[PDB]
Amino acid sequence: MPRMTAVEAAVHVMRLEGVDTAFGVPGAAINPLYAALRKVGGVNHILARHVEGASHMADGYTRAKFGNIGVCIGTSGPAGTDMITGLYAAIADSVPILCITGQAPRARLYKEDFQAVDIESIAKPVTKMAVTVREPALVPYVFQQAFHVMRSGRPGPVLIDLPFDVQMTEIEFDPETYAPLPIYKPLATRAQVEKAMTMLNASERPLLVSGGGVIGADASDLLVQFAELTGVPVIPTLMGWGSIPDDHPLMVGMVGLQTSQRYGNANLLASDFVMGIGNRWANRHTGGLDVYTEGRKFVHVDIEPTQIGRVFGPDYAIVSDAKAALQLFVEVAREWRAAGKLKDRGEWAESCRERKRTMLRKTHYDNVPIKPQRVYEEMNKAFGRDVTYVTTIGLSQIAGGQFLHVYKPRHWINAGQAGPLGWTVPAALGVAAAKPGAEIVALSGDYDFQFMIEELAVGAQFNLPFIQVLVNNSYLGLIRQSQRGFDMDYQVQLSFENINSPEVNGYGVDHLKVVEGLGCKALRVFKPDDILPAFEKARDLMQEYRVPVVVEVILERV
Amino acid sequence: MPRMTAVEAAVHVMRLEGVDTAFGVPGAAINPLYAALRKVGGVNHILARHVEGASHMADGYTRAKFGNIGVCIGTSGPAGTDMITGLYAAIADSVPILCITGQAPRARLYKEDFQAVDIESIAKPVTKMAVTVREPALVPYVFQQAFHVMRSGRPGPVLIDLPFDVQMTEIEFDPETYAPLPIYKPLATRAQVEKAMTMLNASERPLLVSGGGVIGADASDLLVQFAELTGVPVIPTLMGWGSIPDDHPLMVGMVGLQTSQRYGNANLLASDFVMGIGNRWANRHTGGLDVYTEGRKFVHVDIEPTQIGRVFGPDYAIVSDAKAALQLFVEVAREWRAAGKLKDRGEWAESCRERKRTMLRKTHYDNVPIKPQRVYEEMNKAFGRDVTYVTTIGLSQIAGGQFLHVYKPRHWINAGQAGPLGWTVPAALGVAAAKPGAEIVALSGDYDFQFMIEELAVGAQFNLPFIQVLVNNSYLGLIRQSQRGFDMDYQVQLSFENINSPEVNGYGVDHLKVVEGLGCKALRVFKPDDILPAFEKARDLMQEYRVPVVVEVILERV
Repeated sequence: MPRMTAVEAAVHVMRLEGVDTAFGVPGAAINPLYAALRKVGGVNHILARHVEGASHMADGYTRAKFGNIGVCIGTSGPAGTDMITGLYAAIADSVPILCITGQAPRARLYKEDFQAVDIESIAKPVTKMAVTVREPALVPYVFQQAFHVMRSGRPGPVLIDLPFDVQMTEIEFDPETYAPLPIYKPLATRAQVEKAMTMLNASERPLLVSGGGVIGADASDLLVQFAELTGVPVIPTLMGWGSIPDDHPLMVGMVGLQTSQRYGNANLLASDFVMGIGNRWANRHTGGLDVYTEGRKFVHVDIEPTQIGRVFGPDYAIVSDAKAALQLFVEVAREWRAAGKLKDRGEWAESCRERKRTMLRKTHYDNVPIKPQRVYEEMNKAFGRDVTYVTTIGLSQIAGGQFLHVYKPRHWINAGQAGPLGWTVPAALGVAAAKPGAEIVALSGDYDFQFMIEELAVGAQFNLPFIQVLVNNSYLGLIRQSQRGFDMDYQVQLSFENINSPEVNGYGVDHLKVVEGLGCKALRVFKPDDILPAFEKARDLMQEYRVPVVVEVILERV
Repeated sequence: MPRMTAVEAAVHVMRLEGVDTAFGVPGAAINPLYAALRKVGGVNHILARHVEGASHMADGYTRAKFGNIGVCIGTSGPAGTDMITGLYAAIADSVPILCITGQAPRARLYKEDFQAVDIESIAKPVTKMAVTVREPALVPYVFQQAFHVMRSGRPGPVLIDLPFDVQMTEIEFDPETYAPLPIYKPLATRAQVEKAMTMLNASERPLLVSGGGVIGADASDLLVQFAELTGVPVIPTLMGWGSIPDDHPLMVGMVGLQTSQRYGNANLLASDFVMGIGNRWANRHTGGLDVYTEGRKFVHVDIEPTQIGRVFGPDYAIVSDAKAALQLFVEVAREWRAAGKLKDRGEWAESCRERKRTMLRKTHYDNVPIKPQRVYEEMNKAFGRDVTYVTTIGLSQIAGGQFLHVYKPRHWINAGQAGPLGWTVPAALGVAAAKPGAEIVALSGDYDFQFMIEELAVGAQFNLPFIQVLVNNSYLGLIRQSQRGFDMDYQVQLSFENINSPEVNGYGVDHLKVVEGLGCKALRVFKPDDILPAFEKARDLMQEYRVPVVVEVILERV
């Protein structure tokens, strides 16, 4: 029957819930939680160089491994508003992170105090729960509920706001009998799976769409089991990328976009049947255009067919966690296999492989200045199958062409729905914190890279190596300095004459100098044949010093 | 699979969730739902004479039987804002009701227009979920989610807002494979029950407090088993009243006030240990007072101790549904009994019975004008153990007083925490709709009776008999000197000279004429010895005409 501060009890709860890592910016209002972290022990703290960096580190830490929940800590007032963008990026992708903010003492709550904010109302639209805890005895139970809410239903983030006086009040709490709350998920029934199987087996050219919910539910193995058991080819979404390996025979391409003109990935338009699991349907240009068809039936299996239904009504829908569903689809599909009821898909699957091997654009460009396509081709050569990519690039290409490849679930780590500029660097650091020794490769243009550039120092302080591929299209951009159209274009672009450069230039920021001052290593590449050797030198430097290594590739565009 | 309208699919989901009754006020924007009720059938509609009455009817219908969920239906605009008080009264007592409103078409939805309101924002504070459905294909799934949310966790109300064009739209839906979502509840562990059992057995003068969550979880039988097995006396709260029968040897009083200042329940002040199950401890105004003392240990078992634990923190808490917890407590108490380790409480139980026996007011009033205490004494003689009482009266006594008795769970139907004036009449009508043939007795003063007086016509139209005990303290009239300080007091009281009366009077409203116009039966009582015969004639009139019968008792005050 120990007595302890509410914040010490909060730390016991987090540890009992499996937290051993947190990212944060300390401050006075949240100091009792840090003292409790020191007293209880067992949580490694990684200090961020911006509160938004801590929230994106938490996001990347969650995404790196099923069951992880990144924790993000900040002080009263502006720290909490600094978290809103990271909570939004996470909730938009159904990613849980736990944010904790300090707060002004309770009597000072309803006045506009020195660094006191109504973080509850601001963060409510971007969290599953956001609460200021006004009763000290309730703090452990708010944290316990937080973990239930983050894991249950559609996963998503939570914010807990802690008044300074609440944190230090002594309370009773008993870690030895604490237990986590049960997790809630909707579950598919056998009758629902049997009906979907009847529509699947009735079809001539079935396809499986594998979205982020398959990965979110840790169901990629069952998704591939089901695809192989039925012989049905799979088309991942961007958030589903890597739920089946790109070189798997049943992996027959990616949904390059949704309803954008005549862009077609060939395998979709051939199909008479599409079963989506855990997938969104990206927006239609405000109305039915392409994938929707009277001749193509659609089945949708999702944790919330309570929100995603933008095909204007699937032919059949199942409300289910993707793993619980897929466990049943595999069990039923075996029963149809043993009975000889499954149709043979060998011919249609081989046709899907043919269109995939033909939809190939050449990208071995020798051009100087370097073309972006050459960079991705060299990245595929340089890094192994186990590389984990981190980026917010939603525009890999307009429609069709060489890009990257993904072979394992959660090796494509991308804030697809929100994806702010600056997400990538702190997110890649969170991935490195979750997977020590793993090979992590971020990809950004210079604007994205600059937003949160200072977070590179976090990887130098805590030895969190990863490789940053930095594609810079502002480096060549000519400062024409004739006032016709240049003076107006100058105001909406990144190039300027850097006066610290040896020679006349329009480079803008010297990223190599910035990265070096932040404690990291950097290389610059001007010719396409130097890209791959620079990537290899980056891996060696990374292994040697265990700090981030930036490879800046000089691009043609601006 | 045939297509159906979204609102037709909503009726199929409601029937499949067990709805066969709805209360409502028809209108243009909600009319397609009414057409869907007709075509699908199986749902009996009771028309209310005010939208607020429909919501209190649904409330009473929910409270009458475990598993019921009253449905309240209204049209666009002001009909939605009329539901807020009934939504509030239900959520405050953890009662689910489902409110359904029609809404303006999506084409002019976000813009304000005729009979259109942002009911989503207004109702969010008084619901677990409030949602305008903008996609017709999602309508069945929003209702499926609403039943999950209403039953899960801490139970509570949900509002669903349906634009007119959304209700009309054809969608695909399959009733044959529909299944309800799993219900989420927190669950006590054995180790937590063993530690609580340890604190209980360590004490010498234990008490159980049985609150509304015992009844809401359908756990009164388990609560009685546990008290009988351990020998521990029980003190129900007002919301817990009837979870143990009032004549049970272990029922040793109710909580007389959250803080009866010093006075209090004598058994509570004597106790050294209190275990609350499903109860709320209040703070009458954050009062530092006698409920808690350093020697009295408190254990709290509740579905929601993520917001409750007001005795400045219980010595130990368990987050659990009351039924799941009590099932475990009984099994652990059996093991402790079999091991010979359970303390004998019979001497402690007996002196709690002596104190209960002695702290009664043995007052039988002959007074004319009638005393309210005499009315309660006669209700106790008129009605048997199976009577169901419905009221918001709350303050039966300032500490302990002559009042009613309850013997069965859900035979005390009371909106305690937030009972508005006018709740009682529509709530009793909903109780009557839930339990045809049952004897239902409401109790109200004249102010409360007047708010929703027109709802009595609902009981005449659909033959929903119940007896209304109406205690009228405005009938006698005037105070003080004539036309002096009475002129100010006149403005804040209910008496006036009714000019339609044969004689000089200050009667105010003639409730008998009003009740007669509304199609119901009424009787008036002036002398105490006529109260019981009036109740018995009311029972006969109710059985003969099967419409509400009002017994108006003329009291002393004004």
